[PDB]
Amino acid sequence: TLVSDFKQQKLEQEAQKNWDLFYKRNSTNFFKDRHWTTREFEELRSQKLTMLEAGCGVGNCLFPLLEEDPNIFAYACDFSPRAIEYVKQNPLYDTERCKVFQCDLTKDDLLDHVPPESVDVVMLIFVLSAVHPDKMHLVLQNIYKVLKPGKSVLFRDYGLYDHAMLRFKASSKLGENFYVRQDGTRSYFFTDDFLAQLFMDTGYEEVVNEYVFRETVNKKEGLCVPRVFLQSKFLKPPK
Amino acid sequence: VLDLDLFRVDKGGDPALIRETQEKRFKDPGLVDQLVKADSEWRRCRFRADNLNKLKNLCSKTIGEKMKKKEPVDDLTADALANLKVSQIKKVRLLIDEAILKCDAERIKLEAERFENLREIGNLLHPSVPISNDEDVDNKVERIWGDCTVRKKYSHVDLVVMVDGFEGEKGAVVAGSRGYFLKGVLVFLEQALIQYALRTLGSRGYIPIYTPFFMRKEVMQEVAQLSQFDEELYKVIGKGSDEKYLIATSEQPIAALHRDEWLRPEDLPIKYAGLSTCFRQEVGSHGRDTRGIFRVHQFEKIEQFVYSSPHDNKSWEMFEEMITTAEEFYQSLGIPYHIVNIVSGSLNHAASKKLDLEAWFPGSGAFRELVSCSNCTDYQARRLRIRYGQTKKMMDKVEFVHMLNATMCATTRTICAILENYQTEKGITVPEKLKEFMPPGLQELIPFVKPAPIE
Amino acid sequence: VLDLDLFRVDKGGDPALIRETQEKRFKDPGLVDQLVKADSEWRRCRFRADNLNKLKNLCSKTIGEKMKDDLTADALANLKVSQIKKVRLLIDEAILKCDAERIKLEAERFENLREIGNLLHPSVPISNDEDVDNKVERIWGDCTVRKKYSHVDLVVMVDGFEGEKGAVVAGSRGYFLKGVLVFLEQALIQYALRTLGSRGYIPIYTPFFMRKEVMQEVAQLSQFDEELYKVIGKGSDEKYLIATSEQPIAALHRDEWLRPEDLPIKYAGLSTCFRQEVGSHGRDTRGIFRVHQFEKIEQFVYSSPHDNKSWEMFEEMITTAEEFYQSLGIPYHIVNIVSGSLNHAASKKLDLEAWFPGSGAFRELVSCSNCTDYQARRLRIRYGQTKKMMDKVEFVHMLNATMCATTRTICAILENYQTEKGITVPEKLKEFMPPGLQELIPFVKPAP
RNA sequence: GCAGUGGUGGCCGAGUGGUUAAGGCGUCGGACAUCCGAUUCGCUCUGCGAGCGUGGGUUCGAAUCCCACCCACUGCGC
RNA sequence: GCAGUGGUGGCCGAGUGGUUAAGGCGUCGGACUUGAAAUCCGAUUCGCUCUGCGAGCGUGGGUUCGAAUCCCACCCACUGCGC
Ligand SMILES: Nc1ncnc2c1ncn2[C@@H]1O[C@H](CSCC[C@H](N)C(=O)O)[C@@H](O)[C@H]1O
Ligand SMILES: [Mg+2]
Ligand SMILES: [Mg+2]
Ligand SMILES: [Mg+2]
Ligand SMILES: [Mg+2]
Ligand SMILES: [Mg+2]
Ligand SMILES: [Mg+2]
Repeated sequence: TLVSDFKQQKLEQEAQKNWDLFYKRNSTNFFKDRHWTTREFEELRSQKLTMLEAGCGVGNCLFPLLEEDPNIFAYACDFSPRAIEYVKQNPLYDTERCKVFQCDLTKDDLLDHVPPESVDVVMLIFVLSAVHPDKMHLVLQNIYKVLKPGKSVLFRDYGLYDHAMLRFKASSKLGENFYVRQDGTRSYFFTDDFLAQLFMDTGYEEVVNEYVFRETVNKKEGLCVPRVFLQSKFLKPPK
Repeated sequence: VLDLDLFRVDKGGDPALIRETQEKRFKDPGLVDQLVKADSEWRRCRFRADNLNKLKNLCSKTIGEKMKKKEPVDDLTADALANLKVSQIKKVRLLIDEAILKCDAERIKLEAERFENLREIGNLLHPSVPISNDEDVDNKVERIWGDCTVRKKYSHVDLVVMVDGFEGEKGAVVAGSRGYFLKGVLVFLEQALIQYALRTLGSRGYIPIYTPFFMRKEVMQEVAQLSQFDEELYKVIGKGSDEKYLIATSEQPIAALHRDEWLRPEDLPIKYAGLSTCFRQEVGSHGRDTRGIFRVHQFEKIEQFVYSSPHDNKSWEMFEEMITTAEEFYQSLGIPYHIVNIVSGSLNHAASKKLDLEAWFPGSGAFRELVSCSNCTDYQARRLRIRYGQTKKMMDKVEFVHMLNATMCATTRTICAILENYQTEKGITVPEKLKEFMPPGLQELIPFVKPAPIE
Repeated sequence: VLDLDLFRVDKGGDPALIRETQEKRFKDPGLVDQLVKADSEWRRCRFRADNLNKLKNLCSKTIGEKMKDDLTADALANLKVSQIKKVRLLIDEAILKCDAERIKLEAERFENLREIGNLLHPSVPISNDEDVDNKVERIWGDCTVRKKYSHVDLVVMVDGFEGEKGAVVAGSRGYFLKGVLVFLEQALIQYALRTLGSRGYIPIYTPFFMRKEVMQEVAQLSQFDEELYKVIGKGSDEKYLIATSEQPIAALHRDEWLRPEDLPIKYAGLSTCFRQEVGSHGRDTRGIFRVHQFEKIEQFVYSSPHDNKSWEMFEEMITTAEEFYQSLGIPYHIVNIVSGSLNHAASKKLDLEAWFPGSGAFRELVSCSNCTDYQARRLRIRYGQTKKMMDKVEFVHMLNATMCATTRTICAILENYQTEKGITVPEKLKEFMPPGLQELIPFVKPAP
């Protein structure tokens, strides 16, 4: 049935290694820059807005919004050293606007690099699906302490019944809505209820949490397919 | 052989399960423990040999660089060697050579020992196998077809002579114990059986294939067992010397047909109807009704052979399909039989399960095995390196195909069954499905032309 | 082996004919003189041994009667028993020496005799170069037409041949035959067996290996080293794989007295043959043309040695083969093989060589041979059932002829029936082919 | 594969340490459906020699007693 | 069976004593792109204590610090012979 229970333990203990070898084999050429960020969230629109990018990758999510709006300071978090080195070697990088640092969002703590209750917006774009479902609230609590008590957290990631979930063969299933790719990285497909009751258990307040529907079409192969991402915004209670 | 990672417990393995299986087969446990210790030692020896090879490589690279930059004249590191004259690095290379040689001897010994322990551990058992060691008592009868209690006058040992189709004494003069000439009406009947079986299997989608009868030793080792390869196979010798062995079944060359290949999953259920002459050296007589042409040294056999996908329980559905094909063959021939599930202690090492079709011999009053259908899973494909996909994945290990085989028709034994079941007082009635393939005049009856040797 | 009375002027023989035949076969005429000297010495040795044995038996009879070397029975009875034992010791020494000499002479004579060939039939072309002097006797069909592919490409185009994997499994020349070509080979066997069975032949499936003590009597020394595989059992037996089913069929009646009434005894041998020599002579000899293992259907006849009946049967056998190949539509010519390229047993040989239009050559498909009593007297297969007093026995005549070697006949069929879309099935094999293969064997691969 | 008994002539059958391998039954020929003769190999042929599964041994002497192998049959293994 | 030339990865095909076994072709998965893809990014022999190191160029050996490259044997092909 599911993947061997021994193998799932090897996947959990080698999560950082699997992401590091991904950046080794694929360099910065796999993912593409996300220019839809500023438009999608009512924040990030056009003073000194300090931001934390949890799971920054090689950029692709902060460099666009950072060359767009020129009064944003950014913290960058990633547990893979290769991704950090790629972010630093980017020609668009300057220390006066970015502060990149490695931090395993489940084991390490964010206060060792960012000041408490300082960040006004933190982004979770396709980062939480790579974390084991039983260590996600760890990440939510780790980022709960650096958020300004009126600030918020922005989240887009895979949702239930997306096509990518359906392409996976049965030999790639770790559990309910929990799969693994050929390269070792994993994918959890969230539901609105699961994410809601995962954010509520760590002290957040739901604002918007609803699915976003798209489609993928390759004209040459004439392939058009449905896609289901879950977008949301949670807010830290004022008082 | 089994997958070595089934014994590594640091991987996802479990040698306790191999111990349980080795007990259920009534073989020697503790072979598993010898294997585990030999393998755990071989892994450390391999680590050490790789490290010695790395040091030798690094010495050679440094020497080459010193030479091409025109130089004036084992905790080693890259920078450490970069500070030595060429003569000193060669002095180090000599120590590396000695260590490498002794480690290589130790590693070859450990490899041979681990392998001779591994080749004597049997395949995992299907949970349907009856756990036992008494074949006569616990062999489970699954199905019965026809009337398996009727009695008739003559046994095949008399019937082959009353039709004048058998020459035993002259055969033993020509070939020796058990040699025989088949002649007259029984050559036509054997050919009719071959035509009928090939046509049936071809209509089912099997590819008829006529195999070579000499297999080389290098290839026969990978498809045979120790005991068989030792005392059951004839050895052929030409001019020179001679490593060739007469095949004991067509399943052996057909298994080596896709040897060392990456088979596309599409077209994976390849079905082969092998046709060859088989040469078996063991012929023991347990009474009179096992003589004649029943147990002989040479005979033609038609075999089913299927390479299958290892996923989705497909090889077990294929197993049922193959036994059903043989069943329908013998039902169209009108021969009564029962199906028996063989006990754990009687399976060979490769089989996870084995079914046998045992035909009722009314003139002998016995059940005799005609068909033998086995599912050997990936035990042999792993040895022959017959991979299931064309592409190897990034991290996953290679998967192997399952290989099933099943006798369709051994001609001598089936002739004996037909003779015993179709005898009348005037001759042998020809089965309705074989009348197409018989000559005119031999399409209704094979007449008795000699008296019974017992009478 | 020839009758030893042919070399004895005392009997109604003479070795001059044997010398002239050894010359016609372009063999050594000097073997005959060595044989004659060995035989003339052996007769003396045998006479002396018989006289010594006679004296020994008389000594024993005298001792036995009394208990209950010019020595007459009377001159021996007037002695004590100890004296007779001394005489017996003398006789034993003499007998030992004489038996040593006689065994040496017998071995020498049989060595020189197994290398002298059968007498020749006056029709045999006397020459040594086969390619110019082989007398073509009759033509059938169109032996000049030419077509596109040779069999080496056709067996692959129909997907019925696996040479590379066969050479991995079995080695040089090993092969798998698959698919449509297995059905075609089986159809050929069925058609040949029914053709021969309608003519009065008895089908016979033979053992594939033979004890060495029996194989010596049907084969030559050249064959064992050069062409016979050796089978090894357990405990290290001495069996050989047969090179042709004529060898076991010949030994089927060894040491028998056949009734003259049943003598045209005709057998249709069916077996697998194993040859070691597969040497190649270009591309058109590759494929399944010269292989180590192939099925063959044979004609074997035991005949009366009287009234020219053996030669009438010889003509009948070659006519049976010719009709088989005319009904298949294979063009051929019949060739009278020259005396230089005859085996020792044959007194005349006719080959049927078929035209290969894709290869542009004649290839031998049938070989018909009349060995007269060469092998019958070595196997002791005797003509009459009763022996006359003071009259030597006569042995039967033995003839063998290939009916169909299946691989070569498949090659000839493929080359002669190829079209642009596949191979047309010969009209006579359609009833023995599976449905779907009764009009055309389709091409499914490109030509290499 | 081992552990029990076996192996006679064209066939079957006697055969005991001293045969003409008896008797039959075939078959061939001759005499007229009976009778007679012949009916393994060799030789310098009207007699001698050899051959009793095949080889050897013991004995003056072996078809006969001993052994090995081969092939059967009866039980085991498989 | 001789007396010549040859044998590279799933396939083709480079390879020059210091490869990363090039380039293709085939196959297989991953895709998060709002500037989505009539495509992009990769993987693709074996082994080990796996971000690396080791082995592997028909198979075995030799020479060399170092060989897929040079030598030998065997095996299997092709070209000429014997048969
Ligand atoms: N538990 C964890 N702690 C910190 N980073 C993690 C993490 N789990 C996964 N990641 C990082 O999250 C990244 C997801 S790839 C997505 C990158 C980014 N969201 C973008 O839009 O480009 C990976 O690079 C991985 O390194
Ligand atoms: Mg007898
Ligand atoms: Mg008598
Ligand atoms: Mg004897
Ligand atoms: Mg290649
Ligand atoms: Mg490449
Ligand atoms: Mg090599």
